[PDB]
Amino acid sequence: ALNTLVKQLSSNFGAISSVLNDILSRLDKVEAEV
Amino acid sequence: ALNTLVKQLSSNFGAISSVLNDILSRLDKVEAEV
Amino acid sequence: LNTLVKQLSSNFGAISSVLNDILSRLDKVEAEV
Repeated sequence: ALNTLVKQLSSNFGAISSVLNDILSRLDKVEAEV
Repeated sequence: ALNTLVKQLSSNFGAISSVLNDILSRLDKVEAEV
Repeated sequence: LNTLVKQLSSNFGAISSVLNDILSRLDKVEAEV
């Protein structure tokens, strides 16, 4: 159903944001060490 | 309605592509320094 | 909503693939600094 899809999408995008933020923070730290 | 959802999704996916591209670009550069 | 769901599945699969490649590459650089 539509409402279920929308909830799934919010969870997916939330997880993607989390993973991207972790990557960005780690990449910042590596860049600072070169 | 559906049109609103599709526009929101399109915007979300565009932002994710932009961020991924920036990360890939930055990773390429760091890999060259280590 | 079959068409949209199929498109979304494809997009999310591609994102997971790209994220995995990034995480692998990031792990290696962290080990090399």
